[PDB]
Amino acid sequence: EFNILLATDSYKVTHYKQYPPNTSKVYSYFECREKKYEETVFYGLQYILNKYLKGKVVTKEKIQEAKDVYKEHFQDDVFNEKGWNYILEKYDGHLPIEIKAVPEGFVIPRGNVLFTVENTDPECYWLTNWIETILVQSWYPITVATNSREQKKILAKYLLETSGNLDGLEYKLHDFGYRGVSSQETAGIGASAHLVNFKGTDTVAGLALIKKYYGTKDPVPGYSVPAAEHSTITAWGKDHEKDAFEHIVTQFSSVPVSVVSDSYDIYNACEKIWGEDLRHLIVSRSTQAPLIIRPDSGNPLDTVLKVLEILGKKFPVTENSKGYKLLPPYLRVIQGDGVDINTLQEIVEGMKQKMWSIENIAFGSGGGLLQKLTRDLLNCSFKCSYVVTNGLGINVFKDPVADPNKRSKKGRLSLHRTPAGNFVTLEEGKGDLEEYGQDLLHTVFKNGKVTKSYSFDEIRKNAQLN
Amino acid sequence: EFNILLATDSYKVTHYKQYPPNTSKVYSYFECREKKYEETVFYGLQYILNKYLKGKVVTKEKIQEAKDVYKEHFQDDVFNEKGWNYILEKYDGHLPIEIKAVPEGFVIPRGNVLFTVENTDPECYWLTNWIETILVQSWYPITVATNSREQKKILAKYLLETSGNLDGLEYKLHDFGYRGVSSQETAGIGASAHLVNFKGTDTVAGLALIKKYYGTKDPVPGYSVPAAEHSTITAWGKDHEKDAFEHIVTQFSSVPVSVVSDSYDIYNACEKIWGEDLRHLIVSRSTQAPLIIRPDSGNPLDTVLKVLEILGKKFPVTENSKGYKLLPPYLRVIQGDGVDINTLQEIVEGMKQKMWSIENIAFGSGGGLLQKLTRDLLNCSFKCSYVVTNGLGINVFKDPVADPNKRSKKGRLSLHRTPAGNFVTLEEGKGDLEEYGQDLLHTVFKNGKVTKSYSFDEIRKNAQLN
Repeated sequence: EFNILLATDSYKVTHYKQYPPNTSKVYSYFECREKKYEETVFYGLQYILNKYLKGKVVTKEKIQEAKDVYKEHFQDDVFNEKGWNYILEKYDGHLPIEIKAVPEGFVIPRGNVLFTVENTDPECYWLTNWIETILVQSWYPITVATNSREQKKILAKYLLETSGNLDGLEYKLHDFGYRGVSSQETAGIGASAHLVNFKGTDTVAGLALIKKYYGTKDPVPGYSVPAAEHSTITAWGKDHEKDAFEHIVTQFSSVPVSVVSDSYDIYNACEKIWGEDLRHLIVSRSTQAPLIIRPDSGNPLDTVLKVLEILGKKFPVTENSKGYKLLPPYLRVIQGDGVDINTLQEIVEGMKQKMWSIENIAFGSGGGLLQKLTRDLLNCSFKCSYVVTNGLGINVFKDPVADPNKRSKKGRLSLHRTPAGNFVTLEEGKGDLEEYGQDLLHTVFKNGKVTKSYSFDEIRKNAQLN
Repeated sequence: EFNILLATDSYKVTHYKQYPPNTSKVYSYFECREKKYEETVFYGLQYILNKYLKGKVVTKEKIQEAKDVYKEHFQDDVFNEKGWNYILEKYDGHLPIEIKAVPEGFVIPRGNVLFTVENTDPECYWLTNWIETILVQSWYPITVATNSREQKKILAKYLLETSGNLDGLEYKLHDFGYRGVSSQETAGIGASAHLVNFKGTDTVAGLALIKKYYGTKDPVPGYSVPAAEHSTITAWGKDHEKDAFEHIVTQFSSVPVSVVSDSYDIYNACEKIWGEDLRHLIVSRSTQAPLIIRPDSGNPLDTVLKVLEILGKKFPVTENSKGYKLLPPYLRVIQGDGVDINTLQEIVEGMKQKMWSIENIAFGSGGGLLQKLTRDLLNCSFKCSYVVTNGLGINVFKDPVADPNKRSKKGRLSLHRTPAGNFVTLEEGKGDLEEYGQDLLHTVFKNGKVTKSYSFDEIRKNAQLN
């Protein structure tokens, strides 16, 4: 079972001995520091609050377990047993902490307060930053949601330009990340963050998280279609790729079916197998049940373009009202190898140059979507901005000489709408002056209780494109 | 409660309808495909086998849960209820699977079989690749352990050259990755993989994982020391950095203490505060309790060299037997910002050129250690190599035209020792001929039971440097 006393950076166990004596308040905040990613989707905190922070998180046994672990870990009894015992006896193991946050789904420019953390009991000054490690991991759902939305922006731009509308945009980027992530828990968090912007996913773990922690009006937030992998093609034998293809499209004749086509020769498969041998089983398919050809190797741009040129000469191509080439509705392509934000841009631009509509293409992303992202990409940072020592409020900050970018905000913080309708973070408690409107940060956690929740439906609405 | 029926790529739910009719066996394997990183540390499978795969993993309730989820996810009743009911009834929910693996900790050259997976019941031919997604996530602990060991090689080379020995090598790279990873589960897995090579960690989650799934003779596999963060320094106010420093070193006067010194001006802190104002409190410390100065910003190489230059002029530097400069034993430096394998190399080489011993420095790594790694760094892949259809064994493989690197191995596989003492993977069942020794793979899992296990002590011994 999860023990919050063992869920921090080791050195934070020693910090209660490090703050100035007579400190009654520690107030800290999270931001995506300003320096490609001008605005961030705030998502994921509610998961953390519910799974890890709420309710009775301290027990006698948990305190003893932590005491025993840290004694060996440090070779010293530096663990604050008295401090944790106080929480257990006074608050029945509920954390005397207040967390205020921007509503989830909100799209906020870089360099703005996203959430704040503070202790509600002066004895628990040390607790604000104890829980930094747990809270800071919100960097991941934020970064996945943000990167996913930036890819949606690119797709929207090119789909609109080449077709004149955004029909099916929310299905243009499929989540293939399940195997390429670091853990089962990461799979769920990452997949749920992608589902803020899109509806197609192969990472089932995402659906259960959303149901448990957020909720949606629909039975499920995400969807998928039957698809072949290399094992289900290659198991038929080298000389029987055609038989594999035929069997699979016939098994799934009434639904969309994605068939990996690069097992031996992607170009042969498109021209000879799909384009000649099995053409009769493709042209008969419904518009609601297309064959989706999936290349999975080679240069992503070159392969997509060559596949489209092959299919264009084997199947009846039309020209839409924008002047771009369009494959028949029963035939589509998905590129799900080596796709990240950079290559996505490269492929759609290359397609546009070759006069191919983005209607023809869907993308799938694995490691690029859920794994190859770091805390430093959006400069996600958790820093103390305010303390009360000897009854006096002190505005605190770091400002490293060699990196002005690492300078942090001062004092009590609040987020506000500007007169032009943008966002501003007010520092040094200046939010109290009421010169701007209402603070956009709402209390979401107080004294062991989740005080404000958002459904996944609201989050999706908040995170919409303009 | 984890549900294995919902712990797979969505499309794998549809694969039982895709294999050739009358397929009784599907046999698959994991490798780190060939063409730095010439050899990989196999670590992490045991965690997965125990946490997710062993015992009764199928129940009536779990089948019903999966059925209802996939019905909505696919908008169709494609879920193999009949297949999973068979496993529940015939085997009491135990997976009819055999997994054979190389011993954990083993250092194996790229392009060799690391584990194999096969069904033990003809009815469950589809199960082999159902569990691909779960097993493939072993890429992560493999890659962390491998990258960690590669960094250890660099440290060993430069420590030996500048000092003449490897004393304290196992503490030269500290895990700071807890907040920089994507989840709590990832933190545990990654930290445990780092601990294969080193003993210093701030990711407490790693300790419990090792304790539960591997075991060690010591009460604890990893250790840490008291350390300051920016909040515990900046909380004192900008004009009181010296007071913060003095308080912290006096609180931890008999143990090692790391103090982040870059809050405002790293060079001022080193020269004026540590080097003058509080010098009397540093020179009095024991060899067992050094002050460890932590820069945390700027160019990692330039900052380390300047800090050492500063300290060298304020403190009594000696010259070791190899001719390299050595700070007094009560004074050390840790660089834990911007450290990955590339920058680690750059720093130690730069120190060597300026005649500073590696004894002086330790490193910490966060995102670069546990987060910024992908499945395709070591070309980790899970592929079917052998099937039995109509009672006939068939050698199976993919061989994409535009990427011969993605070519997979053929038939039943085995790992052998060559006459020169190296590793070789035999294909197409040729290991049966016994022209080499016995198969080096061990059955680690069979029919719901873990059949072979390794302690964390064994793993560390297996993964040691040459």
